[PDB]
Amino acid sequence: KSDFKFSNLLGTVYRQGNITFSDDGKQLLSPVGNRVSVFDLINNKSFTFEYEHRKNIAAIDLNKQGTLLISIDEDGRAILVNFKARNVLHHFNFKEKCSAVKFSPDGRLFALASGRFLQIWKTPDVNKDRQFAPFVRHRVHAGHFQDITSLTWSQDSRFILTTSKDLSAKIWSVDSEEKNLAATTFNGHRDYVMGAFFSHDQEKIYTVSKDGAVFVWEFTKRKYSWRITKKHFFYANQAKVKCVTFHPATRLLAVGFTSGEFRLYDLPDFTLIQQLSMGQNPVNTVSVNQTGEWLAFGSSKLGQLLVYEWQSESYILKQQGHFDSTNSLAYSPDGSRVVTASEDGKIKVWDITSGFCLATFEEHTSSVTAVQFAKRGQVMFSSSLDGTVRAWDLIRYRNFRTFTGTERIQFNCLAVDPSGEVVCAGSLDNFDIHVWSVQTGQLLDALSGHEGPVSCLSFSQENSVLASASWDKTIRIWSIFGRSQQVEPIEVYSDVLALSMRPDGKEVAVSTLKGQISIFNIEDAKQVGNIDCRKDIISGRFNQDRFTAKNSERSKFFTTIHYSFDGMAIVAGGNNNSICLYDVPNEVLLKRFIVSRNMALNGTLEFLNSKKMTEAGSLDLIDDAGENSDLEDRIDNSLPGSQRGGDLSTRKMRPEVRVTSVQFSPTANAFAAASTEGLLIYSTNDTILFDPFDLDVDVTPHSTVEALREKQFLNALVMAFRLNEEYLINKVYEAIPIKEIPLVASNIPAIYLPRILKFIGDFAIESQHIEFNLIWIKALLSASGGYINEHKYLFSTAMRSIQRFIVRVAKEVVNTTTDNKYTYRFLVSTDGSM
Amino acid sequence: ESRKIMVPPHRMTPLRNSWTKIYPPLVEHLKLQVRMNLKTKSVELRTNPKGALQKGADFIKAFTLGFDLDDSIALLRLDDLYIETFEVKDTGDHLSRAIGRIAGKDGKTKFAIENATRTRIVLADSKIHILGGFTHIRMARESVVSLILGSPPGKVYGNLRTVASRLKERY
Amino acid sequence: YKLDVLSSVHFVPKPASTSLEIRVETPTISMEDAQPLYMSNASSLAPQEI
Amino acid sequence: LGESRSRQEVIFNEELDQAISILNDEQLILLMKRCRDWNTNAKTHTIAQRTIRCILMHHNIAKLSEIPGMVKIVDAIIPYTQRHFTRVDNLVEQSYILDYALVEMDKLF
Amino acid sequence: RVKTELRSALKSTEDDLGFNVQGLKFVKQQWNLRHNYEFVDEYDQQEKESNSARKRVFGTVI
Amino acid sequence: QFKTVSTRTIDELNDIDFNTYTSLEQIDKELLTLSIGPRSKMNTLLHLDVIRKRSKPKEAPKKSEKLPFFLQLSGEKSVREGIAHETPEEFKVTGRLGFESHFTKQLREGSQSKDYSSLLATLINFSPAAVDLEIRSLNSFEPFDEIVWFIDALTQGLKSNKNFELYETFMSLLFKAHGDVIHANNKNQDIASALQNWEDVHKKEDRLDDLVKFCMGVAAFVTTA
Repeated sequence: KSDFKFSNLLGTVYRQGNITFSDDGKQLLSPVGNRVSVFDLINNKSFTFEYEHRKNIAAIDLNKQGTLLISIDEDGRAILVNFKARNVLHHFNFKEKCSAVKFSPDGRLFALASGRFLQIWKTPDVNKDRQFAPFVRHRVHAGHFQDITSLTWSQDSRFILTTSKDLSAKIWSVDSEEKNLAATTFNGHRDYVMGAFFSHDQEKIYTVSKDGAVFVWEFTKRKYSWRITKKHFFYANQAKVKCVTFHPATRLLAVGFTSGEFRLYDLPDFTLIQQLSMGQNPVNTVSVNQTGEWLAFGSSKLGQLLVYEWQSESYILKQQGHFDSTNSLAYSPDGSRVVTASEDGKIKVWDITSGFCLATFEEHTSSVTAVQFAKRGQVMFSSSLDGTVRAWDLIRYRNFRTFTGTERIQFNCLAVDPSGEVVCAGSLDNFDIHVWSVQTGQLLDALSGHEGPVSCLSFSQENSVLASASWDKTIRIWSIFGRSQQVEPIEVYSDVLALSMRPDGKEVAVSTLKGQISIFNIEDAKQVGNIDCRKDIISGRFNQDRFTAKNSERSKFFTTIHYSFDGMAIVAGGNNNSICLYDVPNEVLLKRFIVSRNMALNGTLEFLNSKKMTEAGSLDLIDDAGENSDLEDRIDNSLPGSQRGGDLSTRKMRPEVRVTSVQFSPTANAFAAASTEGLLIYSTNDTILFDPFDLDVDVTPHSTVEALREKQFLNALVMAFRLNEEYLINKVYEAIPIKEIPLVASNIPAIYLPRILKFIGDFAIESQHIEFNLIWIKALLSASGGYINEHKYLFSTAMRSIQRFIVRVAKEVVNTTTDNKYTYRFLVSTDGSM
Repeated sequence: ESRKIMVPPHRMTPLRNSWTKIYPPLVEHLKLQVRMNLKTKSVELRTNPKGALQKGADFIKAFTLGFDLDDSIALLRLDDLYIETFEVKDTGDHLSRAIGRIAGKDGKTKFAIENATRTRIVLADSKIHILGGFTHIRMARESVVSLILGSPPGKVYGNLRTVASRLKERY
Repeated sequence: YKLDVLSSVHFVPKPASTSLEIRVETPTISMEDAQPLYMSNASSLAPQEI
Repeated sequence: LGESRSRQEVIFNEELDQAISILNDEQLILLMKRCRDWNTNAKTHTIAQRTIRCILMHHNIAKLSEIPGMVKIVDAIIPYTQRHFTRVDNLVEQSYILDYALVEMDKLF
Repeated sequence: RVKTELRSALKSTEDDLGFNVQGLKFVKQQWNLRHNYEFVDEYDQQEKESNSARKRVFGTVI
Repeated sequence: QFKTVSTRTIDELNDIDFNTYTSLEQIDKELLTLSIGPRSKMNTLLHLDVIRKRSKPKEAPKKSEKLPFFLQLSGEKSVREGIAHETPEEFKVTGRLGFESHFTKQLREGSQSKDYSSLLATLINFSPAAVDLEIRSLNSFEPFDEIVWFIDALTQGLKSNKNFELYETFMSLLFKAHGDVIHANNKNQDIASALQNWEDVHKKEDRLDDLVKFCMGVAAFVTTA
């Protein structure tokens, strides 16, 4: 139950740093803020590493065995991770801002550009145990005078070619005996040298600078001493070079500028292969595949990530995330994708497994405040600050309905009917609730009676009663349908934000500004029970404020709560960096999750380092923005009293950490939280955590495979259920023959029914045994499908996971074979003559 | 050890005027010795004492077949390049307009199939030679055989669009 | 735009605009983002719109 | 069509579908104009689908394509056939509550 | 008996529904590959299809 | 925490000692079984034209003009594993015996030996662009051998009840690419008999149809009502 682990981070495909591919370039590793996301682009899936830097990460590299990663943040705290085990091996603090880190091609050394020193360390093994100090320093070279901007290893891991802000580039041999082969420095650029690469044969050296010159250096005579043989210029006038890379085997130089334009050249002849634009923001990262066929570009201002094949002029993916600006989320009615309503005015539909956005919708001209699904994933409603609720067909991708009021107000929350005739929406400046029909477009009613801004709306999913709750300390229950026009006001102790509604519509849980979650019986309007949550809330201290995190009143309450689908738990989040989940019978905290440890966000640390507090102000409120290398980030265009507007440049404070929406998954035992870093997805998995169910001493994996070998199949299945071990359940499940699936499925005891149903769901989504899984589903639904119907909310997430398998792989296969049957019948039954 | 490549008397004068750009990669990049028999109208390639004779033979044989100078240098370099020859043979009806169907008005169909399949084609009277990679030759030859054996222009042009995309695509 | 951001986007919306939108017909594969997958393979026009 | 459903390759009586086989371009194009506008119902669609079926299996497909006007008709009533196929497929998939009721009635004893 | 006869009638009507879908889109597709147009370049092809698409104009609210 | 240890007792079913169960490839030969691979490969194959049309940029990139024509072939010396960088191994049809591709050579050899297992292994192996480019070039002109060899290869394939969604999309890609020539020389004996035995094996696929119909209908009834 309560044993959730950080699974995934939807949204935010790129934040800051360098993109890396794999060696067999199937996955790409993308630095999201202080996590690292890895997107597998062929097996369409994605994961995020569990570990967490304390600042935004700035460098990524993993060796070409694929076996370990090293990630450095923006003040040099490196973290070495085992890439296959997904566990962190070492934490190593380099003392200053490291610009690049690279492994050797032969994997055994890595080097990094810390300040103006190139330091080469040698890679610890993945097979060795963790030591106190696994890194053994090879050398540290200091020949540059200003900071080093780039590394490049040679093809043999023998020389390393580094580029600096100082207007040179240098070549260093790895070992001391070849010191005479590599002692030269490469002058001649007017600006920062952005890259320096070898050719395939390591005879030519290309050095690309910030102003736009690429120099070809050759070991020629005018003795032989590395002349410059040709200077080529990009002649991009206002823009200048932001990122350079070179695939030496295909002779492909890829260059991204500060204007979104990137050009890619065939280098020693300098012929423009292609030139096209990501956008208007600068291209912060270019990275290239090992075969040189894919180019991954990252722009850091809009958080966007392309990977683009330049032969077939086509985007493998062109994605863009949302940092800090995400107002709402909603799971699809099968938990396959999450719809995100974001403050720059748009809807984005993110697949969960493959961590990418499928569709985006921009018809709101202001910050979209709420999304909500209806008509079982066919329609989706959203309300924004531009005055409109509007409806979206997720088949034809059309905004087919737009609902406005008559009073020019901005809508902050909505609620749809189950039987989606009526949409409903509430504002924070109008005190009314606006009731629109969906079939016609008209304003059906304006419900009145709150004396405070209607903070939250929800329709009961079963008996269809409306529950609104507002800042006049009052939850209110409206019987709209059928001649009633009945209003029942329940008062409560303080002003309400985030009501939520049970899946059976019996009870309603409200979150209050005191810090509590009260739970009320709807039909008999009396309080069933409350949780007191303001003392298990992690409220950090901001940098600007002059009052401690203990005495602060900023975030000791939950602005979003949500029921579990068995009705037994509540997940909750707010403007604090803890999300908490409880079980509502016992009103006790099951688990509390720290949503960020990034010190680049504001409300993370409860106690701020007193070294940073000086005789006039803290040292993190000092703006060091004019110490910057160029005008576009020396610029301050932040109009003064702006909080929660748009365009993070226009607010002047650090982005605070907050969760704006929490939701449970409708199909598989997880929840998504819309934080500022992205859509944090926390999920359990049954592979770990031995948690048996009434086993005795004679219940053993050995006993289960003896019962399987002796072919008591029902006894082996219930022994594996009492073990609750996923591999054993899978082994017995596949070993039962087709001849006696229905005998076993009829003799399964009723306590092991949700276990076998949720196992069949989470197995059959990705397993290939489609007819076996459908035989088991048919046998279970036929043998025990009355117990399910009279215990709906137990199998409410195990049955939604099963019809996530039938309509999403099995029905697609059945559609293909049906079309083949009918095209056969046409192609042989009719007349093709001339 | 030597090779003889007979230059026909319709590709003789371009060989003589572009000869000064043909023999330098034959005599210093390739280390062959090269003679041009004005009596037999042939090119002789002999090996000196100080497996490239077949490369030089294919170089001058491409020029003999009808491919231009830079195309022949592309065959001389670029190890993954091949060249396939075939007559039509599949007369007013069939011979005199199947080749007009390969060409089109101003050779635009031949230009389109060249750019789509990343080969390049020289079309004689009924002798089609194709210079490209192995898969590229396969697709250009399948489309040429298609529009001498009868296919709609919409079908062959849609196949040309599709083959350009899928030949440039990774995965 | 900057008045809304300065006002910390509590504002009062624009009055009304019954505008006019032309949508061509196309696959909703093509109306999507660039990623390996898709979500729906319908056509953007209804049968009663064709 | 109703008497064809009544009694018993051939979908009408065979003299009627050879009589619909031997009709020319103007007659079959107006026949498919009004099969197009009959197909827009959910009630009158079956008569339209079976007339389209006998035209397709009694005429030449290249001829049907080359008749001028019959590409603005078939574009008009392919997606109606698609929504009727989805509707009848949904109806036959919700038809198996009879089979579930039979297996419950068999587990009764 | 009701189950067998009812499902037989429903599969009998969707058989000819699916037949007509595949036949009519074959007819349209062979007309297209007979005399649609000649663009090998993808950008000119997509602009040609966007100019030759079906347009319908809708009254939206801003 | 970094490797997995064996739960096998010391003193003084290797998958069950390492707490794993590698799921077996198919449980029974009379059971349909999808491919061991991503589920999206069927959809990529079925709609890869419109997906790439989506994926094109909005305007054409600015190239040069003095660009080499054989740029795709003019690499140096991480090796490319596409269908374009394929060399022939080791007297005029569409593919001579020196210039046969691997797919066409294996298709012919399977037509000799009446066992297309290596052909189907190559088909399940390579990528969607390679699959479309191999099916789209299949000698649909004078005697129709390569089409009918592909069709009874798919028959031998989906007799084996494995990878069957891929064999279904390969048949859909065949009918889409050059089903017009099959409709043209309909009533040809070889191609009509190949389609006949393909339908003879393929007509036993409605087990999946009424199985998912039962599961969908009864699951909906049990959940809602």
